[PDB]
Amino acid sequence: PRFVIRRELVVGEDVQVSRETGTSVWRPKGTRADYNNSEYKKVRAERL
Amino acid sequence: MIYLSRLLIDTGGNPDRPRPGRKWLDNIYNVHRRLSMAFPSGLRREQDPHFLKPFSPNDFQKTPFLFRVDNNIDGNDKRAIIIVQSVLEPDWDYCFQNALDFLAAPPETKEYNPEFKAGQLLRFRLRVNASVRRHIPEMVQQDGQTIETGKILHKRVSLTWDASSTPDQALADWLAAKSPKLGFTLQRCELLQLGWVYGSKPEPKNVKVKEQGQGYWREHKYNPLRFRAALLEGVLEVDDPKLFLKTLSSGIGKAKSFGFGLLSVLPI
Repeated sequence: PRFVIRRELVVGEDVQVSRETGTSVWRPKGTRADYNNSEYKKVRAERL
Repeated sequence: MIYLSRLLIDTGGNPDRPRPGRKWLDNIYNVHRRLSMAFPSGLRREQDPHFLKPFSPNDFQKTPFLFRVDNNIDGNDKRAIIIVQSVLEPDWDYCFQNALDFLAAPPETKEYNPEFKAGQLLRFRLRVNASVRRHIPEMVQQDGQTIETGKILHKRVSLTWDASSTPDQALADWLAAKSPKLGFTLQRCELLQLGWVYGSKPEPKNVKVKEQGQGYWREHKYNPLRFRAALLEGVLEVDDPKLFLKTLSSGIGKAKSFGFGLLSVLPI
């Protein structure tokens, strides 16, 4: 056996809340949309 | 052995609905390209039966042909026609199988084999180009000063007929000047239409080269085209019948791929 004691701590005063890492629930990529873009403005010229 | 085909273009009838026929007829270059599209040799006809492929100009026969777009009145209506003369059989089935909105009636192919001798009066109606080359070309006339940028620019420009000379007689003598070489004679040539036709060619250029290949970052420029035009009819007297067949099979003009040149001859 061994003698064990129990105390308490207050969060914020004693332990600072850390911030979560960069993460999210996985969502399928909804892509994007942009025509003004010059690269597409030249890709269409190549196609024509 | 000359195929004298005929088109019946479906023009508009309401300037509030799309009318692709008139828009197509507005540009001469698109008319020429569409007319040349009716000649698939052996590859475009058999590989694709529905013309659902990207356009390749090298896949079509380079068969010379003439065409005149005009108007006629038969019995009760006015029709826009495109009379096309060619030495190869025209494949109109392959031409408008997807763009049948352009045409009002199915096309026709009737053989034209004339055996014509000399000394017989015949009537005609042709549209000709009216450009001459000035051996003294005027300078560029930079519009800020209107004097000169360069000096000499040999250019096909215009047929000018003095100041007070009549245009029809001038065109008649201009045609009769080259008529002995071709082999006919004019007596009552008249002028009906005298104006301009317009077009625009792509003529691709290059601006920037790829990061891994040829200059495929290229784009399309646009080169405009203008043509002075005359339409004239009358009667011609046949001489030296060997040459007249060559003129009939070749055409009279300098813009034979842009309407002018086709000569249609009928017996008296």
